[PDB]
Amino acid sequence: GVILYGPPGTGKTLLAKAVANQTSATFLRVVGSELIQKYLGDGPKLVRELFRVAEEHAPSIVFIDEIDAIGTKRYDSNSGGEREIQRTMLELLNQLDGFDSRGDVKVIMATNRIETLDPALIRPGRIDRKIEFPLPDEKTKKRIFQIHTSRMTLADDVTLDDLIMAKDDLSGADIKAICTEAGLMALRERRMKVTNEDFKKSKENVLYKKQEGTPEGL
Amino acid sequence: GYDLSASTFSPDGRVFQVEYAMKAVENSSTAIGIRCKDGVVFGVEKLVLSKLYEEGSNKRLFNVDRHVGMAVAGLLADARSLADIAREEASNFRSNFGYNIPLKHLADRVAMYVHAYTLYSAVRPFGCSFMLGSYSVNDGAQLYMIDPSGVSYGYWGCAIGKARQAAKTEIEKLQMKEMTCRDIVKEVAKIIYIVHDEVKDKAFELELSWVGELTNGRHEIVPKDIREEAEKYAKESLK
Amino acid sequence: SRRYDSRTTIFSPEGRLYQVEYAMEAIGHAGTCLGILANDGVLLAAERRNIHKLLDEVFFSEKIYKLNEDMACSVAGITSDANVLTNELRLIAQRYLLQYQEPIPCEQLVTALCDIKQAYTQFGGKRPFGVSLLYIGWDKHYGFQLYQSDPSGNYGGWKATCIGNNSAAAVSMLKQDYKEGEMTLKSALALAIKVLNKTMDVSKLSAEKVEIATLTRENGKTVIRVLKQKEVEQLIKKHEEEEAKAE
Amino acid sequence: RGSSAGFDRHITIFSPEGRLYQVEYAFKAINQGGLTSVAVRGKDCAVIVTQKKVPDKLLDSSTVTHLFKITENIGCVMTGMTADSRSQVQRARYEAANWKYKYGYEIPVDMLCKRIADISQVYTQNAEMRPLGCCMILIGIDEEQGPQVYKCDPAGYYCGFKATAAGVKQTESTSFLEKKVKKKFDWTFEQTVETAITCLSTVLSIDFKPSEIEVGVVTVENPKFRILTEAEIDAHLVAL
Amino acid sequence: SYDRAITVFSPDGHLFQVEYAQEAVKKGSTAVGVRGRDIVVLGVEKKSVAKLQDERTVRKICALDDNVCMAFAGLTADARIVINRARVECQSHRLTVEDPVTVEYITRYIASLKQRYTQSNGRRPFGISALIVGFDFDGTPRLYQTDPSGTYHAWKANAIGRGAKSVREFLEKNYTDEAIETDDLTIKLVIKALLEVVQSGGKNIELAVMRRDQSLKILNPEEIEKYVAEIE
Amino acid sequence: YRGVNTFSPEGRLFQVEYAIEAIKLGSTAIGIQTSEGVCLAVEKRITSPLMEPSSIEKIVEIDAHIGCAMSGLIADAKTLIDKARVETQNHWFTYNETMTVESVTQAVSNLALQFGEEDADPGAMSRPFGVALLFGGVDEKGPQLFHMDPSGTFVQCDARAIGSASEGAQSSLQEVYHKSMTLKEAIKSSLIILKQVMEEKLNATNIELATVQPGQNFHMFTKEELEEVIKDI
Amino acid sequence: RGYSFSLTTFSPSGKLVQIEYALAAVAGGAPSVGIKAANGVVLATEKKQKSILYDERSVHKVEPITKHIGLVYSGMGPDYRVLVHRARKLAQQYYLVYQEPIPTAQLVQRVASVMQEYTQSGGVRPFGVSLLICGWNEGRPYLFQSDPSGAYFAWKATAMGKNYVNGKTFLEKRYNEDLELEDAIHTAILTLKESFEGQMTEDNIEVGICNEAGFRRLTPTEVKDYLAA
Amino acid sequence: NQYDNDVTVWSPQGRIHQIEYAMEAVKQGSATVGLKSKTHAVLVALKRAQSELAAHQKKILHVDNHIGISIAGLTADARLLCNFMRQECLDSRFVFDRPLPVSRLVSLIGSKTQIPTQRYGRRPYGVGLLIAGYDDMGPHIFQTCPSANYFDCRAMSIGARSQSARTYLERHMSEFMECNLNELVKHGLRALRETLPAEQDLTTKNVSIGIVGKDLEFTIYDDDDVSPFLEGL
Ligand SMILES: Nc1ncnc2c1ncn2[C@@H]1O[C@H](COP(=O)(O)OP(=O)(O)OP(=O)(O)O)[C@@H](O)[C@H]1O
Ligand SMILES: [Mg+2]
Repeated sequence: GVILYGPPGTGKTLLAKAVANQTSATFLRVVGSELIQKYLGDGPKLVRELFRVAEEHAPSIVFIDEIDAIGTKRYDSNSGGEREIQRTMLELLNQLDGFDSRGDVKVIMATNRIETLDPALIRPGRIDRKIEFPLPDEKTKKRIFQIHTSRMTLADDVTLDDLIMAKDDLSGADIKAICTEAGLMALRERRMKVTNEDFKKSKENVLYKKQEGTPEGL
Repeated sequence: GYDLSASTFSPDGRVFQVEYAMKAVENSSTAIGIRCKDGVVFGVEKLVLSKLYEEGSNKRLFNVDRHVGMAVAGLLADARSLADIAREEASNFRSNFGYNIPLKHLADRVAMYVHAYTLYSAVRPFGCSFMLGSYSVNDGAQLYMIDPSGVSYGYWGCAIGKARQAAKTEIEKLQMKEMTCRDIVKEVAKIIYIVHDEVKDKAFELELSWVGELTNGRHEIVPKDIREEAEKYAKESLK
Repeated sequence: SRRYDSRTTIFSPEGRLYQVEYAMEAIGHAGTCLGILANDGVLLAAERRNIHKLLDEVFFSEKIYKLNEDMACSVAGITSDANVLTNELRLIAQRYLLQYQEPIPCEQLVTALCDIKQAYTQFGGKRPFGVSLLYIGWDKHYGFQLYQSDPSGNYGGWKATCIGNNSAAAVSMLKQDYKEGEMTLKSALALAIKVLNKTMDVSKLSAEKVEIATLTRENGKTVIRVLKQKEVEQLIKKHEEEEAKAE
Repeated sequence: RGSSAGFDRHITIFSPEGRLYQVEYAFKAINQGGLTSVAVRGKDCAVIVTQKKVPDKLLDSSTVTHLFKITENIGCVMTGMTADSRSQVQRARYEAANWKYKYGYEIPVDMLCKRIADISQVYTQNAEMRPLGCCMILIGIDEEQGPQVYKCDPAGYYCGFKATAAGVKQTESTSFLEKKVKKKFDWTFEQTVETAITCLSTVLSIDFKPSEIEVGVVTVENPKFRILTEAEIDAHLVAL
Repeated sequence: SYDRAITVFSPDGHLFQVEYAQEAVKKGSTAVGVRGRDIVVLGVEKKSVAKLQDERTVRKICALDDNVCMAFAGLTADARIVINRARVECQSHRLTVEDPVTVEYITRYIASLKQRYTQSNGRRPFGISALIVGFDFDGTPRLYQTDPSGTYHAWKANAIGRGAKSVREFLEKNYTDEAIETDDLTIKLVIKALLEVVQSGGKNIELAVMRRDQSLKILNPEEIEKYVAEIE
Repeated sequence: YRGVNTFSPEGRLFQVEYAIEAIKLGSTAIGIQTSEGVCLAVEKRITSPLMEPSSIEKIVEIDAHIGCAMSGLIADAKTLIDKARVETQNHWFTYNETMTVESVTQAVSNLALQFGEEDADPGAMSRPFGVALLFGGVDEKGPQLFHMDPSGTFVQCDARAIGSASEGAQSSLQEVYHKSMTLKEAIKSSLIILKQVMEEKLNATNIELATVQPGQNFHMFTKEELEEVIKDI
Repeated sequence: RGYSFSLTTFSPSGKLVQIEYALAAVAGGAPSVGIKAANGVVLATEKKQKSILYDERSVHKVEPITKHIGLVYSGMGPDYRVLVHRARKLAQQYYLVYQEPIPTAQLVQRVASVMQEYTQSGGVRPFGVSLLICGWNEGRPYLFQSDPSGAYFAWKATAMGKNYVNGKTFLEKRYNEDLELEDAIHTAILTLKESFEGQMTEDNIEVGICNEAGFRRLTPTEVKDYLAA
Repeated sequence: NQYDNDVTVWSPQGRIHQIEYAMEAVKQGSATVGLKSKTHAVLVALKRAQSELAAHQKKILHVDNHIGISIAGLTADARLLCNFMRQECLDSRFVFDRPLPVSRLVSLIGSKTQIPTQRYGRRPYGVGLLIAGYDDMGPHIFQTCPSANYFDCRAMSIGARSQSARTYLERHMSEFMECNLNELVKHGLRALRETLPAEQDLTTKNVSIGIVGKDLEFTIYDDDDVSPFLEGL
């Protein structure tokens, strides 16, 4: 199995989607919070089925996104429904590598926060490959920008580099947000084309969702 | 989580740590005190854990002053600390007010000292119950008791320890009111033998004491000859 | 007892003091505060939250505080922690004055208070002070000044700032419409009235839901004043008239 | 209504509903003894009566009690935990002695109750220690105020009363006494001693004997607090 | 007095408070330092002018003694505390020994203070890392770095803070006798290395330079831009 | 939760065990005792070239006739060294004699473990020192080598190895060392075991070595002297 | 020894929760009122005892501090006693230093500052009480409130305790700055009456006033007379 | 689970668990023995070495000219208690110009060990002593456990595997009062041998002996000085 880990908005789910739509097996997707069930012994049933209709279907892939919501450090001093979370985690831990042979299936996983997973879930025989996902640095930013601005009529004053040069630690999802917001205000003003001033204003607006305590921590 | 400190009441109005400490006092062997016309008599069953100990190991009767005695049951470390505190109270009283401490006042001071250990989280209740008994021409014979909760109550006969109920059912028959220490001694050995369980525990050697008109008001270990005769009479009574 | 301890002075697993973060989170709900340093004055513009018809008028102000003859400060956060910090600031000023017979410079003072606050968030087991300060003053070293403090103990000189509710918006306009070094006291007051009118989205400046302060040098000595009702309302009328002519 | 937020049921801190649960439980412990007491205020006499349970014939009945003298003039009943009761009685005796040492005249009942309730309030603010599980009732003659009857509880409430009961049977006794005080005057002679005995007998449904209660009295003619003996108690018991 | 043990050992032998202190240190603007033949130079990164802060009240390179200076990366309040303490100790040294303080002495002192707060009761470790530079009386160039654990070493070129691994790799590949021959070459080297994290430069950097007797040198924005250009 | 001064169900202070774990993070140090003297060898462990190797003071002298080698944390030793030195000097002041090796080890050992949380001092120590020292020196009784652990437990050793590779190093030291070594042979064997453990190839720059002999005081090996020993090594 | 750590701590939303719970306790007590007439200041609360067996005169809720300034509360009782004692002590310290009667604003500041300390100090919980103080200093009436958080507010007229929101609505209806002392005390008596759950007998309410003559409680016969209307 | 985290938290069965874990720490140590005759008292100990190059840990110390102890458990605690005992004995000599009676010293020891087990945050003394002394009442042997509970024994054997030793002691208790010093020492050595694990014999390298008597200060035999006692077994 391969576990995709990295900072939020960096291309995990997208790469899984791609290797899904490009390959020739039955690719199945699940959200971790969708395994948190409100009747006892339903989460384990769900995981057992999910791995049951994957050998019925020839080569198969499973991608359990946002696994962090289900696999956590496994602190024992906890009460409530967390015990059920741990019990479903044990069921998964057995399915991946346990008594029987897993047949022909692969397991991909994603987690924005990975330091908090359980050692037995991401151990070598369960997940051999582990992939870090860094942010775009300087040029992948140019690539993504030209990817999302691809389908829109832009004015001939678009200083894209001027938007990219800033070391604002922008993320891929942030780039998509900037593209969409700029396009939307261009629609608002009726203007048949999108202008650089619109893109910079949109950049300022999107980054406006950062907050935090400035001097603190630095 | 309502039983982790003595600074918390149970939802039904109880301080559990004190209840547990008082439970501990029912794992130690049995002690007895009987008040009579002449004076007081303490008798304790001392279990011999191993054959390798000396005679008189961990004596469970102490002398807190020249006229006062002290029987204990439970944790021995707590018993010895409380013996130290009672000695200190007696010495301070003599130095301040110029005469031997009346026993009631000593019981009160010691009990307050114990009770102060059953209010705070920073300390834990003493695991020992004990009985003080003295005799004077004026105040006569007295016998008191103080439990881990710090309650002091006078007694005509009491048994603190494991087999406290059996002895209590036994001590009730003496009519101690109208005898003297000399016969109370034989009675005390008799009871301490009646209550002893030979199936569970292996063997014991008695510790006996008294304070009464026969000592001029001095608490002191009962002499060897009288102790042996008492033991022999108790043995015969256990046909 | 370790069972009930809160550990208000221990690092989190990413090196961030949580009690401090929450303290700064409390400030973002109290009244807004504004700083504007002119070339001939300094001015504090906070919002009067105690807006009820049954409150009484007392004292020369309600949020502005004097600290020396030549220094004043306004508060955002808890009122009681505010009082405690104000008292300690007054004491610091007088202790410096007693030792040196000179008025305490402004960064002398602000760093003394912030040192108390930082120490308080370093060891002791207490909760930190949930207050953020704005100060104003003059001293022969740097002239008119405008500082700011936070629950952490960090301060900063600001040509224009905003600490409290809607801080992001206020600092956004303050960035858009500040002439560095090209501001008279009158222009700064007008800019304050405008920015606050934005921020106090609830109604418009009622001339009574606001507090303004001015620190100036007059006749060689500092003079501190809190704007009365008539002048404030006149300023607001001028502001509305200017905006109307503009449209 | 009954929410819990953290340790609100372990140390003396507020619950989401502004409730101190530890003080409430402490009040619950006053009943752990299994005893009750009543006090009644007469025109020239104030009386306090209480049960006296000799669990068996090995205790010395003279020692088990719940009446104590704070001063020669002020005497009190203690109900609930016994050790806590002794602690509070010692503190009261020390406080009265200090009052006379410092201010040159004997301590008023109300002011002693106030000092002791303040002590308990400190106990119910700080969280290191726990509130005591005992309640007081005091009685004595004031110089220009007539007979006084006062009580205090773990939380620190020190109301002064015309006729009172404390213990397991607080509510039944209080109801009876409220009705009496409604009738004519709540007893208006030294035979207020009979009303208290009747209240206890009715509430507990006991039909007392001479050796199952202990009384204390204070009279305007004889201000010094006096602890009614067995012969006098039997005389009063026959009277009704 | 509050007397709980904040920093405590953990299975596998880790001072988690110390580790979290350095995790805080990793949230501070990058600071850099290099050592040349006859000049040391300290380089920092300013977060942003903001057009409204007074950069005079925000200084990030401070002087501890006329011949010793320091730069930090982490929390600010802790930095202020350590700087004042070091200043007091330098002055006490001057008064008692009648000879100028030496860089190793003050670095040792600061590291000891950090260790103390790392092993005392009711105290949170400093989340700051320092870079002390200077010349001893003998006129020898020196560079020391102090971690929040109380450890110190001497360096030819280390970068502390955000992005420290990158700048350290750059300096390690590039540091050679050629780059210290000319004081300008060293200043420009530090400027270039920093320029691997910061964006704008000129208006997004501060520099500091010190010579044998020459006092602390703060490079003005115009001169810094000129230096970058000459590098250009 | 789980105070510092707490006993595990086995009968071991937890904090002490965790402190004993921290000695494995430290570099590997060796010491050998011979009639002609005692030697200390340690690994400097230069992380990156950019740092002055001379600035890793990881062996210090307690007195002219004592030597100390440490493993664990840098910062934790410093106070133990100062205590050892002030104790040596105190003894010289009072008795005009030279503080012995077992005695300085004992004093340093006592200074360890006096940690707690309740009613100690305004600023007493909290957690146990996480460092394992090696005292070696020449006393009125001849060459001595003592080994200290975070538990306040010290014992005089004939050859000891402490640090990340202490195991394996110890098997080697046990196979080689005999009762009649020579000082120079001891330096050679120690340097060889060190070379065998370090990840990096041994060079005069990334180690330190010190010997103390009856005649000469505690001696630090110099770069050239180090090269001279390493070349034939 | 005693706990050396604060028991009120900030929450993720930046709210000191224990203070909120103390405020809840205050809001769940007996009602109280205070008005500032042009020539006097009136406080008045409700003292409904639980049976016929309580001596109305045994204790009082409206208590003076000096001859010219006094206070009442709503909340818990024992906390009110402690705060009364602390206020009297602080007043006497001010008199001893300055030889002049303490101004009401300063006494309120000082008692409140004492109230803050218990929100932050170690091993203690906030007071479950709010006070109102009345004074006649500088020929001028003063009405202040002080809450568990240590905050104070100057009031023209206020009503705290159970059903305090409706009371504040009432008083908002009935304030007239040119009011006179007798009318003010009458309006107060009414406000308590707005919610009382019974008949307001002379022995079920308290009042206290302040004017030039001096703060002074009202004797029950006076109370009955005023209640006549 | 929650009743074994502090020493002040009674367990619902009337047991404090921390004290029992401290007892465990005392039981994990190396074996030791004590005897008394009508004329002498002899301690016999079994040191053990961490490795084959390190020395065997000392486990008999001096207190006074008429008292001796033998430890088993954490050393640092044993050192602390030795400090206490020696200070008490010296104070008795300074004030009263007279040896301290042994029983009183053991009582002070118990009281000092009692305070930790009743205060929050303090921990029991994790050491087990075997005090041998000679007062005006003659020979004495005592035992001390982490719970502040001392015992007046005539023979005992604390430490690891000590139960077979105790069996041999209880087996031959009749002779101890009439024995010569040599026979007493041989009884002690023989028991401590019963403790040894099969293929391991008593040697000069793993034994120490202490003795006190009528006209004989407390003296420690170790190393080759023990050979005269061993030769004969
Ligand atoms: N390198 C990239 N090329 C194309 N699109 C990208 C790239 N990086 C990010 N995106 C955009 O990021 C958007 C977010 O979806 P994506 O699958 O990348 O999320 P993710 O990284 O898995 O997020 P999360 O960590 O929250 O699970 C995608 O719609 C895609 O448009
Ligand atoms: Mg993602």
